[PDB]
Formats: sequence, C-alpha cells, structure tokens
Amino acid sequence: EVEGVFVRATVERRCRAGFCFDKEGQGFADGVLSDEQLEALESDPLLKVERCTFSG
Amino acid sequence: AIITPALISALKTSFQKHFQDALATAPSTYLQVATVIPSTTASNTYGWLG
Amino acid sequence: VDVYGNPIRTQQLREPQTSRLAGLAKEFAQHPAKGLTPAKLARILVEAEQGNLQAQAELFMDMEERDAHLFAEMSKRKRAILGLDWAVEPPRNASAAEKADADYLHELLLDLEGLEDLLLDALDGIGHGYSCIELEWALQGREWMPLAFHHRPQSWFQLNPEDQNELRLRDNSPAGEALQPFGWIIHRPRARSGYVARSGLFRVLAWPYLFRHYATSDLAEMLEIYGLPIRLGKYPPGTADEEKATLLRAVTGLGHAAAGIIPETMAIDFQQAAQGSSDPFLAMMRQSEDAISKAVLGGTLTSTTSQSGGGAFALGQVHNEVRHDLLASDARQLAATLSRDLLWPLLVLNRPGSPDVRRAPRLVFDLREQADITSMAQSIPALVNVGLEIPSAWVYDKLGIPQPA
Amino acid sequence: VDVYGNPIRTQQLREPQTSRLAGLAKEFAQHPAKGLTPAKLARILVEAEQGNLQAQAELFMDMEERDAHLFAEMSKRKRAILGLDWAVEPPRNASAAEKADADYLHELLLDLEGLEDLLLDALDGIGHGYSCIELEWALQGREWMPLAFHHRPQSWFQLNPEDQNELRLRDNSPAGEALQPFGWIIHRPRARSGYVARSGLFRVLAWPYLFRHYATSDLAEMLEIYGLPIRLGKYPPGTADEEKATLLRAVTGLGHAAAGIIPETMAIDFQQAAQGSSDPFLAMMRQSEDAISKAVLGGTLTSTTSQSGGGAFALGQVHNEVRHDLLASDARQLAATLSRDLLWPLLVLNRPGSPDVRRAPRLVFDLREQADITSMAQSIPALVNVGLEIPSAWVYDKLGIPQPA
Repeated sequence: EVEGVFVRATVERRCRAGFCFDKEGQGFADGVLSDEQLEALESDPLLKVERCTFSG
Repeated sequence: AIITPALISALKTSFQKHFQDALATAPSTYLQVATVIPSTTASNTYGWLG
Repeated sequence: VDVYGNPIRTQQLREPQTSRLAGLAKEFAQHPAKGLTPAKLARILVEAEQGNLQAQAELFMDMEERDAHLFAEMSKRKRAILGLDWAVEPPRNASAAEKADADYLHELLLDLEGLEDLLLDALDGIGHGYSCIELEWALQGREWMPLAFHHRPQSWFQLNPEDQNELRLRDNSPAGEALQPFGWIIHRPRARSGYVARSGLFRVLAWPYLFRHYATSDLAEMLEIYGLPIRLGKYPPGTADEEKATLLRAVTGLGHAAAGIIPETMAIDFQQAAQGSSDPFLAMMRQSEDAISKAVLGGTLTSTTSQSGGGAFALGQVHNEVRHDLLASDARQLAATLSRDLLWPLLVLNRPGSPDVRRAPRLVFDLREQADITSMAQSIPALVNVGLEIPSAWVYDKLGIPQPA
Repeated sequence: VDVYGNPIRTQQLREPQTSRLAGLAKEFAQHPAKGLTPAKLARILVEAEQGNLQAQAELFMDMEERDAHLFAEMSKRKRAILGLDWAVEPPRNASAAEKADADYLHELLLDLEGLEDLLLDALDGIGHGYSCIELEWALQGREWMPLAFHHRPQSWFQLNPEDQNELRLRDNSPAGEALQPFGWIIHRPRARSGYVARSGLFRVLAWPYLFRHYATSDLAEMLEIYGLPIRLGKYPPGTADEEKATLLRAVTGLGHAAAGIIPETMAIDFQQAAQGSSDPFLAMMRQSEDAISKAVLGGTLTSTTSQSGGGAFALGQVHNEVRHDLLASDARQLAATLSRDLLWPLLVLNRPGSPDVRRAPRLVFDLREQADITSMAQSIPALVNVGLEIPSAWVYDKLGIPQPA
C-alpha cells in the first residue's frame, strides 16, 4: 500500500514548461523514482489537503 | 512531508539491548551423578586392592 | 525474622550466598570510561535505567579513579562521617530488659573489629546509589558473630524484571537471584526521589566529568602542537625522489635546526600552528569543577568558598547551613541502615525471646555541635540569680561534659 | 594462632620467608616512567588490575622520585603521622591480668628500636595501596623478639589468580606464594572502596603527573628554541658544493654573528622561530599541582590555601575540617594495622595462656587537639559557682595535664 494522497482539489506546484502552476500529480508521501523532479513537483499543498488509501 | 525518509533510518532507529545474553546454560547436573576429586598433578591414579 | 518479616532460617547462614557463584569472583572490570563519548554515556545511563547496572557501576568506578577533584570531594565527604563518634541508645522510655539488650549490643559493636571499614564500604552507596556488604556468620559456642564484612562490587547485581526497586545477584538467569535475608547490609541513600538506578550522585556528576575530561584532553593536545610552526616545502617539476626525501627531512628538522639552505627554485612557507589561549579550556574546567563541588558538598563552602573569618559563632556560621545539614542527613541514613541490617540480627540471634520490632535499639551518631563555653558560662549566672531553675541535665548534655557518676 | 585464625607454627619463624628466594634480592627496577605516554600508562594500569603489580610499583616509585610537588605533599602527610605520640591501652573494662599484659606490651614497644622506621615504611601503603614489612624473629632465651623490620618492594608481590584481594610473593610460579603468618606487617589503607590493585592514591594522581610532565618538557623545549630566529639561505644555480658549505656555515653562525656579507645573487630570510608565551604551559602545571594538592591533603589548606589569620579558635578552624579528619583516618588505620600484626604475635608468644582475640590490647595514637586554656579557665569558675559538679578527670584528660599521682 502507498500512504500519501491529496484529494481535496488542493493546489500543488507542478512545473510544465518554464513555469510552475497549480496541478495534482504524484501527490504521494513515498518516493522511489523522480525524487529530484518530485521535489519541485511535490511541493506541499497550498490549500486544504486530505489523504486516502488508493492501495494501488 | 519529507523527500527521502529512506536514508534517515540510521539516525532514527534506537537500541534495545534486551535480546543480549537472554540465554543461559542448562542447570548443573554432574553433582548428582559425579563426585568431585580435587587434584594438583598431571595424571591422577586410583588404586584399590579388591 | 528480619525487619521486613521475611522468614529467617539459620541453616543458610553457615555459607555465604555468593560461595556457589565462583564465576563472579573471576571477573575483571571492563573499564567503559576509556574512549567515552556523550552518546556512549547516554546509552550507558539509559541501559542502566533498564536493569543493566554492570556497565554503570564500572563507569562510576572509572570516573572516581580518573578525576582527582571528584575523588577528593567524595573522600572528604566520607571521612567527615568516618570521624563521628557513635553510640547505641535504647528505645523511647525503655525497660530494664531493653536497656540491658542495648548495653550488650553497644559492647558487642565496640569490640567488633572492622567497623570503620564497614562504614567506609557502606558510604560508597552515596555515589553509586547502593552498596552491598556480605556477612560472614560464625558460632563461638552459642552466640552468633559477624566473622567479617565483605564489600561486593555493584557490578555483581541487577534489577528485578518485575520490580525496579529490588536488587538481585547475577546468576546467569534472566531474573537473577533474590538477596538472602541476614546475609547483606544494603545501604541505599536517597538524595533524589526515584528508582534505585537513578538514585546515584555519580549520575548527576557524569556530565561535568565528561566536559572536564574533553577540555583537559584538548588542552593537552593543543599544548603538544604549540611551539614551532608548521612549515611546508615546495619543489619544482623535475625533482627526483631522493631530492624529495632530502627536502622532506630538511623541512622536518628545520624547526629544531636554526639555519638551512635550499635552492632558489624551492620554497618553504611557515604557517601558523596553533594560535589562541588556554582561556576557553580553563573556563570549562572551572565551570565543571564548581558544578561538582556544589553537587557534592554544597555551594557555600567548596565552590563559592565561605572565605576566612573567625569568631565564637564562626563554627556555627560555617557548619549549620549546608555542612551540618549534609552531615546530619548522611549520618542519619547510615545509622538507620545499620540499625536495620546489623543490630537486628544480633538482637534476634544472640538473645532470647522475640522482642517487638518497634522496640529495637537504634544506633545514633553523635551530631552534637561544639557550643561556645565562654558566652554561655557568662550567661548562666545572670539567669540563675534572676530565679530561673535551669536543669543541669541540659547543660551537661549540650556542653559535652558528662554527668557525675 | 593469628587474628585470622590460621594455624601458627614456631618452626618457620627462625628464617625469613624470602630467604629461599635469593633471586628477588638481585633484581633492579626497570624505570617504566621514562618514555611514558598516555597509552603506556593506561596499559600499565590495566595490567596491574589483572595481577601484574611489578610495573605499577616501579612506575609509582618513579613518579614519587620525579615530581617534587607530589613528593613534598606525600612527605608532609607522612611526617604528620610520624610526629604523633602513641600509647597502648587495655581493652574495655580490662582486668588486672589484661592491664599487666598491656603494660608489658607498652614497655616492649617503647624499648623496641626502629619503630619510627616501621611507621614510615608502613605509611608507603597510602600511595602504593599496600606495604609489606618482613619480620626477623629471634629468641633471647624464652621470649620472642622482633630483631628487625625489613621493607620489601611492592614489585616483589602479585595477585592470587583465584582471589583479587590476596597478595602473594613472586616465586616464578603462576600462583605465587602465600604470605607466611606472623612474618609480615601488611598495611593496606582504604581511601576508596575496591580491590587492592585499584586502592592506591598514586592511581588517582598518575594522570595529573603525566600532564605536568608533558607541559614541563614542552616548555623546556620551547625555551631552548627561543632566542635567535630561524634563517634560511638561498643560492642560485651554478653554486658549487664548497660555496654551498660556506653559505651553510655562514647561515649557521649568522645568529651569533652580528654582521655578514653575501653576494647580491644570494638571499637570507629570517623566519619566526617560536612566538607565543608560557601562559598555556604554566596554566596546565598549576591545574595539575592544584589537583595533586587537593587529592593528597584536601582543598581547604593546600590548593585553596586557608590563608593567614590567628586567634584562639584558629587552630580548630585550620585543623578540624579536612586536616583533623585526614590525620585521624590515617592514624586510626595505621594503629589498627599495628595492633593486628605486631601486638598480637607478641601477646601470644611472649606471655602464657590463650587470651581471647576480642580482648587484645589496641595501640592508640594521641589525636588530642590543643584546647584553649585561657577561655576555658575563665569559664569553669562561673559554672562551679553556679553549682555544676564537673569531673576533674574530664578536665585533666582534655587539657593534657596528667592526674596527680
């Protein structure tokens, strides 16, 4: 099981091309790959964040 | 959150030295079946005439 | 039986409890103070909290041996007690039989050799938190006698897994072995309220000791480096290995050697070696020593010394606050331990009947403080001429002069 | 028999135990203090803990010899005891026969030459942790006499493999040799609770001694380097070996020589030699000396000196705290050792019967402290006029004046 999910329509910093804008991607508290890119992508939320059990 | 709790395992973990020496030998038994014969030589010999 | 009510059997008194544990007598201390770091000290203390007192006891012994200031303070504190006169007194409003029992016990203690050594061994519990002295019981006919007192190292014991205040011998089993009744004199002075593991004074004194040790070692290293400067030689391309070795030896010996010559193509640069002072190290050592003095003997006479100044009331000023309190506390605790452990077996073995425990005689240390004879001798005549009937017993007791016989 | 109950046979008293060990008398000390490092000292102490007391004893002897401050402190401490008057007293409420035995023993000790040397030799155990003095027994008819007292080096003994508190002679065997009864006076003062190996004061004092030694040696080296600066000469390519040697000699002698001339193509650079102060070294020496003073004689009069200031109570102020305690402890321990080892053989050989051990006479040192005669002489008349019946025995005893005969 993976612990870590953000499902409150919450905002996170995801960078597409030359800018970082609101979007929900990985949104997990565990990492095995893309750690250096995840840091920029996984900036903790701006707004209310609540976690669930995807169990994927 | 934290980027890599993977590497921070060494610092977090503590020690519980409760399994150290948590064992002992079986209770002494030669006393019941054997008798002590203190000696100070290299080869003790016993003699009986029957 | 004993004071705690546990049944007493005279069969087990013929041999010491530890006699059947010949393994203990062959052990050697592990010296855990060498190569000690703050993390190691914290682990040692935490493990001791959980029932592993061996490492803590060995560390405390090393700490006592390796620190001269701490050792001097502890020795002075213990010698303060060792020099006090003592007496055995009968219980409150005791009867003739009780008075005779107390007198016989007093005579027995007077003629019992090794009392001073017993007191010294018991006082080790002040720093170690607990001291155990094994008894040798012998019969000179019909009367039991303590043949000798044996002090067993604190490393020989542990904590009961089911009780954190009860000590047990190390017999290779998880639960150890319960202490034999009438076989030990356990002294456990209580400076702080808590469990036996946390009750030692060396637990408080450990950190200042480590601070002082680190400061002293660093100062010694810095004094070793002091003196000549570090000087580095430089050589150009095309210098062979033999020439490199010659340059290295020249640089190595250049500090001792006043003069030397090198080719203009080479270079030697004299860099600072260690520039500073002993002020930080000495400040740390003084802080630690003051902390140790305050913790052991109080911050009125040792660390913040009371300074000179005589007078009739100078004795009281120096003693009553701090020194008298500590002396009385230690003496009273030691007397209670002795009355519990040594007096009671003698009373219940060497005399007939079953006297009630509440009426047992109690050992008392002489805590009388020298009173100014001259001032009070001036004072009495006025009071007696006024009309006050002061009892003579109070005078004789307070002055130290004995009543006429 | 002896106090410990071991059987006593008068056959073995004709010859010393070590007479059949002629190898010991031909040995020479190895001087382990020379070239001593902290690692070497730690190894020496640890090995001593395990029964190798030879190296520890030799190191202690070297330490005593090579440190003037430590030697002065120890000599002062021992001379304090050597100057005390002593007497032999009969046991509690002794009978006429016991009083006669005590009187005869007192007369024998008075007329026994070499008592002061015996006390001095015994007091070595304070620092070494144990002192052994061999006895020479002779018969002047029907009465045994101690012919002489021989002090044997601590390097001649070891620890029993089966007992860490029992000493044995070095007879080339793993287990050594047990000490002959009535053949030795073993003095083992107990400053700290523990085994015999760890009981010496020099074990506490070793580290400050090493710190002071290192500081003094480093200061001496730095004083040697001080003075002229190191100056380095440089020469251009094409300088022959003879010219190189001439330049080297010129540089070597340039410091002493005020003036010199060199070609413009050469160069001499004067570099700093040793720039600093004696402050760190002296700070370390003072710290070590203060530690030694506190450990040996207490931190109230020697290290943190009590300063001047007279008065009637000045004697008490200087003595009672620290000095009196240490004096009383040392005197009592020495008296106990003597009463155990020397008085008992004399009583059980030179007199008939088998007196009980508990009733043996005890040697007592005179620890009486000078009391202010004037103040107390002022005080008595008021008290006696009031009505108090003070016994004259207390007065005569406390003042030092003897009772009329």
